[PDB]
This record gives sequence, C-alpha cells and structure tokens, in this order.
Amino acid sequence: DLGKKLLEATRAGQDDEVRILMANGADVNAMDDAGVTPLHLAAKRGHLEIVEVLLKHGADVNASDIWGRTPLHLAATVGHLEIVEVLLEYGADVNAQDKFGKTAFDISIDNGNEDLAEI
Amino acid sequence: CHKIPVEADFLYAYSTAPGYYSWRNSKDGSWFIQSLCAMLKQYADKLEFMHILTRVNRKVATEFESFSFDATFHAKKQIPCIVSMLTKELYFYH
Amino acid sequence: DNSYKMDYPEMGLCIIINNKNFHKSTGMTSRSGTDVDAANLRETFRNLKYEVRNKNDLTREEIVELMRDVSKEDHSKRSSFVCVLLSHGEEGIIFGTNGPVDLKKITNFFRGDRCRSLTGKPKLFIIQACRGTELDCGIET
Repeated sequence: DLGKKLLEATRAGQDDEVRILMANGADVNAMDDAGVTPLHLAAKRGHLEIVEVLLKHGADVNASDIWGRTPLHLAATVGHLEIVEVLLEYGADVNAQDKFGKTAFDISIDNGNEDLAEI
Repeated sequence: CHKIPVEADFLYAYSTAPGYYSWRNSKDGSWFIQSLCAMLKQYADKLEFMHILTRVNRKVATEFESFSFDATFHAKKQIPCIVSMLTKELYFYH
Repeated sequence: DNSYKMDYPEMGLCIIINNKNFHKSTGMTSRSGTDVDAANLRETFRNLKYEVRNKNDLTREEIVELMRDVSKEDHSKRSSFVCVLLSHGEEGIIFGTNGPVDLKKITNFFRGDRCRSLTGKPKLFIIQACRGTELDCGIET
C-alpha cells in the first residue's frame, strides 16, 4: 500500500523515500481513517521541503482531519513560518475553522506568534 | 378506546454514543455498518433483534481500534448506542 | 403477544440515504467508503426480503421531502419500516449535501398518528453518523 508508506515516510521526514514513493505513483492525498494527509504530517513536523514537493504534485492544501484541522492550522500551531508561507501561496484558506472554532489566525494569537499573525 | 404513544415502536440504532465521532474505513466502510451487516447475516435466523444489536455492540467495541499517523487520533475506540422504544420482540424469521 | 407480527405480505421498505459528497460551501469532506456501506446494506436487507431503495447525495430539502413522501405511502401490507442514514452528523443532526437536518424532523413523519399504516409496526432508524467529535480512548481489559 503505497499510500500508507507515503504517510509513514512523510511523518519520518524521509524526503528521499517520499520522492521514490511518489515516482512510484503514491497518492499524495492518501489518508488515514482520521483524515490525516501527508501534508498534515509534513506541516506539523516541520518538513518544509516535503511540504513543497507534496503541494507541487497536487496535495490538497485545504484537507481537514476529523477535528477540522487543516495543514495551515498545524503549521500555525508549531509556528513554522516558511511552511505557512508555502501553504498560503498554494491557496490555503485562512478562513477555514477547526472544531474548537479556532482559525490559523486564532492559533497565532493563542501561541503568541507575533510574527505569524500578519500573513 | 385503547391507545399507544405516538412515539412507540421506534428503534434508533446509532453507530456511536452521544457526543462521539463515528469511525469509518475508506476500504471496508464504517465499523458499525460492517458489524451490523455481518451480525444480521449470521444471526437474523437465530436471534431477536435486540440481541443481534448487542453482538454488534460487542463486535464494534472489541474488534476495532483506530489507526492514525497522528497520535491525537490513534488507538481510539467506539461503542454503538441502541435506543429502543419498541414494545415487542422483533424476529426476522417469524 | 410478545413479538411483532412479521407475516404481512411484505417485510417493508428499507430506505438508504447515502451522502458521500457535500457542497464546497459547507466545507464538509468526501465520505470515502460510504458506497461500501450502501452496497453491504442493500445486500443484507434485500436478503431479509426488504424492498431496498437507495438514494445518493441528497440536499437537506431532498431528505425531508423524501421522508415526507415515504411516510405518506401505503404501508398497510408491510410488516416494518427501515431507514438507514449514512452521512456527516452532530448530536441530533444528520447532514444533507448542503446542510444540517434535524433528526427529529425526519422521524416525526413516521409517528403513530402521522403514518397510520405503520402504527403498531417497528420503525427502525439506523444512523451511521457522528454525534460530535469526542474520541473514546478506551481502557485495557
């Protein structure tokens, strides 16, 4: 199952394994049963270059998990500026809400990422 | 003249307890529907409906656990929720 | 007697509402695997001699209209009624493709005084949908 391997290589930050799996036709929009996508994983774990290669090959920038969290939400939570920048360039929805009614903007306030609050 | 409640003789077989997410798999479908169909196939000729739904509860509660690459969502459990306003036993073979 | 009468000429309708795709405006995700449920349910219930009608991707208005019309059918030759709802949910709520439907609104059509051909007969609603976003962590046993 290429999809599972991809999710795994992405969580692990294995940019080469990610690349090989994709060359082999792995679905960049693979999901576990909770709606967690490679983009969610790469965004949460700070894997900037994996985030970029997923988005280049048609990863859904606005996919949400079962709690309504998008990659933008997750990048916001850990405060990864470059990943946030890349997601926004690919048209991530700044006005998409999670379960707790919280926006990526709203998270930037909560965690006090002064620098995150503008883009 | 004798009456029954307008609300009588309903059964609501929920996949999950109130408040809770209901788990599904992209390939096999939802945990509850999988279990419901399997229990109906095995027991519709053998057991009263409430007893079928109780095996469904046990099957979902014991045979399934969520897998997720995000720990927040991993190793989660589910119990369905039988809500009966039935006034009689229900046997499909009758 | 202790058991519902099940030897009417017909076992009854099994209405399945299978919502897989939701309007972009609602922001709701595609429900992968719901087709596996829908087919499994049709097989299981037709084998029980139910008359299975399967409906795909209904709006909130279409669900209400569907349930109203079904409740106004003649069920006098039918032993029971089954309705399976496969969709997104919240407590007390099932989602049409374009938004929330009150479960109580759906089921009220089949109340003992409003659907008289089903009075005294079992009315079974099978609801595969979320009732919120709580996760059960389980306990070792």
